[PDB]
Amino acid sequence: QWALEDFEIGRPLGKGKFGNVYLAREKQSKFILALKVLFKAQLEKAGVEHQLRREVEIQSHLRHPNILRLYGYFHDATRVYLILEYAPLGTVYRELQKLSKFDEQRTATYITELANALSYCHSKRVIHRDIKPENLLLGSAGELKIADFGWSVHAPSSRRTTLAGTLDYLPPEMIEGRMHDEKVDLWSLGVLCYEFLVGKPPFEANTYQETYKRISRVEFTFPDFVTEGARDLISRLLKHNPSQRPMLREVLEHPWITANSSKPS
Ligand SMILES: Nc1ncnc2c1ncn2[C@@H]1O[C@H](COP(=O)(O)OP(=O)(O)O)[C@@H](O)[C@H]1O
Ligand SMILES: Nc1ccc(Oc2c(Cl)cccc2Cl)nc1
Ligand SMILES: [Mg+2]
Ligand SMILES: [Mg+2]
Repeated sequence: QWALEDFEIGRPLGKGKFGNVYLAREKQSKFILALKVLFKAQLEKAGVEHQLRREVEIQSHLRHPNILRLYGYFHDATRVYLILEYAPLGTVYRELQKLSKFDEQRTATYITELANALSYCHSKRVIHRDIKPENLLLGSAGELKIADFGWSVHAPSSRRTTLAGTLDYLPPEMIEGRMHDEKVDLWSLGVLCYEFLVGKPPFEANTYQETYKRISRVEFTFPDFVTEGARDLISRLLKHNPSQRPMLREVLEHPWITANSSKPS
């Protein structure tokens, strides 16, 4: 069906490990979208073909206002192309770099939108496993959309692929290579809530080896300006034992969230 000839390519939107993402326009309809380009030789070398297939299959069948759409894919003997919904306001990562920290109202609102999206995912027993600011995109009204389903799966699970980059958002059961489930995304939700209010993630460190130590021991502390409501929520999410982490309805109904979020559930 689709081929490269059907599109006019424009400015680079971002880079990922394999991904190289461009603004693009389809010729007949003038429809604006994003084209995520992957090199076959790099996919083969890294052995991550199965991850790419999962990304396409999982993300294409989901339909939620806070989840980025994937429309289709094609390929041409050097490259694979994913056709994505274009997010015009960029990444949460970029916004955090601009502002250093978010206020309580911005944070609670982002957390509500995240929890909504994740509730829809978990209702299909889909877990994302790579929630972090570079994978959260902003639509035209400034609303948050989860993206980058390359690491997503169905639960329960072990891990089959090597851990590539940052440990900063992963829970203990994941970094210790044990069995995991839905609750991994709740831990990441706690890391995010902290990073939004403080400007850095709670277990950050100079080396892999010590970051590992701080995560498995759950060693984090709060600066003075973090209020009591935020501390209560974050402390509940960042529990070593997964089963003690709250349900998503409990997050969406937490008093600090309901007091500060400017969106409903
Ligand atoms: N649909 C999109 N709209 C706008 N920018 C995007 C879009 N998709 C990706 N980007 C930009 O490109 C980056 C990498 O895309 P991503 O799908 O996360 O690739 P990877 O799997 O390599 O991490 C994102 O962090 C973002 O900066
Ligand atoms: N269903 C599906 C979705 C994506 C996909 O990517 C490719 C392609 Cl086109 C070629 C080689 C390897 C991979 Cl992983 N192949 C099938
Ligand atoms: Mg990414
Ligand atoms: Mg990826």
